[PDB]
Amino acid sequence: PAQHGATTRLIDIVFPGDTNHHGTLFGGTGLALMDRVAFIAATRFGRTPFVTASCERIDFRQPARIGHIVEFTARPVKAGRRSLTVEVEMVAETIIGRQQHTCTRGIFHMVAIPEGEDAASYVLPELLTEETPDPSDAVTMVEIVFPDQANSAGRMFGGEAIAYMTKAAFVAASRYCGKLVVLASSERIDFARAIEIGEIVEAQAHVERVGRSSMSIQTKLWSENLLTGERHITATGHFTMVAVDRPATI
Amino acid sequence: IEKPAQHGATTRLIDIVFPGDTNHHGTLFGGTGLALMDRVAFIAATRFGRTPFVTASCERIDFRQPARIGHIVEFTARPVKAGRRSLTVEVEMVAETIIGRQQHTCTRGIFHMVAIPEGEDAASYVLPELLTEETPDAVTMVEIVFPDQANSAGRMFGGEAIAYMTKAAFVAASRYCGKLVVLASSERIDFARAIEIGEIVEAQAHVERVGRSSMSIQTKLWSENLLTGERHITATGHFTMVAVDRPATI
Amino acid sequence: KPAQHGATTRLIDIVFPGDTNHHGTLFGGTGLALMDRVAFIAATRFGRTPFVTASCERIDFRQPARIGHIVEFTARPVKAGRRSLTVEVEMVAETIIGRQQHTCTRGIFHMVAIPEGEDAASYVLPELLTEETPDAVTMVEIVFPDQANSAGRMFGGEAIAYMTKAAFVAASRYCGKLVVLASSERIDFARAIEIGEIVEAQAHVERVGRSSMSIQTKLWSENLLTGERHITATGHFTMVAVDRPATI
Ligand code: NA
Repeated sequence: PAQHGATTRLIDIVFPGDTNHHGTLFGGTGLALMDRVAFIAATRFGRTPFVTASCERIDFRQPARIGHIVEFTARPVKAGRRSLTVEVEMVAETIIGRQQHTCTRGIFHMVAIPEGEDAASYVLPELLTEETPDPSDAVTMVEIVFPDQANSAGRMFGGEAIAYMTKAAFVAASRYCGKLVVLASSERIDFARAIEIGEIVEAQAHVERVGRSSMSIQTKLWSENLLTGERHITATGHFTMVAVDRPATI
Repeated sequence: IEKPAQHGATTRLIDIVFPGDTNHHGTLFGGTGLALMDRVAFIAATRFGRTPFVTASCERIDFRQPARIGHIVEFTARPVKAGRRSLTVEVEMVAETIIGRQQHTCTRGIFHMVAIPEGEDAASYVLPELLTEETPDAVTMVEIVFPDQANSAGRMFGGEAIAYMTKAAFVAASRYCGKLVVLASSERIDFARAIEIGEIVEAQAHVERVGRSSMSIQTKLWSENLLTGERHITATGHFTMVAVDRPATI
Repeated sequence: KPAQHGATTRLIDIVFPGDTNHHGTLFGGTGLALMDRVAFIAATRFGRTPFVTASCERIDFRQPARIGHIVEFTARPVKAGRRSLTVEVEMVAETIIGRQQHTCTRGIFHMVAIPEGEDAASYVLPELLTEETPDAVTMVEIVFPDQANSAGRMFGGEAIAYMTKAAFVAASRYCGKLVVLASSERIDFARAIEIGEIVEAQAHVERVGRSSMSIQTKLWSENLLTGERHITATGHFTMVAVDRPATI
């Protein structure tokens, strides 16, 4: 059956004064991340392996050497038998002030390479229009599970799942206050199942309460099997974040 | 019939955050710091019960961010309680300044590992009994071998093993003089066996001799199979490190 | 096995101005690791078989000033037994601004072949012949697990990023200044690159504006054990010289 075009978001932080990350992210790494979220989008859509057949021309603007939360969004925009066109936007917002500094657009042509006994007959589903989704104040972000983050049993270290949750807590906090934030504490976190190597994590993070200088952020962590689509809630965490100038008023 | 009881050993994992590295600083005193706390817990657990472990849960943790200078950060883990399958591991994260060796932070975390045994005699697996260690009176760090450090034959690149020895050399030298140090030369290093992906490396580094500005450090590298416990000495190296302000009096 | 000429393999890494972590590791343990990695590549290309590092001769290091550097790691085989390969590695650091050579560390690596297969116990390394000295940047890197998907294929994004790195190297060497990416053209991929392979980038300056340069990059894959190469992609990147834009 036909499928609606979902938006997939992948978020990376460049900290103030990190010239290496800055220089690579507004550079080749920036490119790599655009392709990664393209890849994820495609795979979620067709539930089959994909490669990047081609990448359309891209214009880059380098912002000022400040710090940024950088969001990569992907949407499938056209779909053949095996060619998927994916549109990717790269938006950088200052950590301090939340000013949009870049807005690069790329177009990726993914191609499905199906495996299995019935692969001679794989097609992509009819693409239909993405529904305008009633906005959340909640950050929803994905990332792939990398071999370095997994043990030899193929399982993501929970510490590495925790760190992703914290990343999401940093994003939501910082977006809320318009300032740099720092982790002050994290509550008990229980894991319902272990996360596997062939999966994406999805973190959802939003501000629960606001003190004078701190917030409390809830994060929910899901895993999703790329090829099958199987999702499970994995963990819920609560982090306390403090706004900084030295602590500041939120 | 009955696994013999085991003394709770302390496992140490050490990471350097260099002066002015705002990205590492911001992640380490943050989510990455979490992830490392988990990793050293995971090693400790695995050494104890010689079986696969997962993280079932993580108790609340409080964090304090030190000044943006440079730090040697040590993550120690002890098992503190042991059921049939539950292992409680206590982790301490301590950051000392590279310049001056002043303790700036001291966060404690409690990790609840659970064994997931594999094999025919899986259903019958019990954890050993835990005795307390005897608190004893030269640096000793472990780290896991990551896929990115290994070739397609599953063997760690010797270069990567050398780097780890150098990291240990830096830790010892720097602790000794209380200043930042740099590598000046390394001596012939011969490798007795190749290190494999499912193993941890263990470095032991201490100061051999002290010049006016310089210092010699011997490092010994071991590998240890996480599940079996098989250890072998792998390499011995000698690095010269120089104290720096530009060269300084050690 | 017929005799083989000793090729030079080059691996390049950039340390940006002000990156004290990379600086502190690269002029240190990481530098070491890279010298070994390129040695390993050279060996594997020569003998087309698995290799380990049996030993590493003494190395002297000099720390340059905390500025930024393009760092080049070159490896040549220099002696070849039945199973022992001696590889010579040079680590040269040039300033990004000004292109001054600041370091020049030499290392000697003893690789040993560990052949696999049916006629394994009978494997000898092919004979070593000296290459003629050759008359544009070529660089190789291994494809790491983290750059590949669960099907064993390098992400095309990761391929692109390598090409961009090569573009940066060529541009920056050309103008003697720091450069930044301004745009990339359409890039088409001929085949997917696999985990057990190296990528090889060739990059050179095509045309020069006042502040811009356009760089062509060609990407190849090579199977380490078989030697099978294929052209993978060709890209065109525009780079801009910087002080804020500057005169090339
Ligand atoms: Na990695």
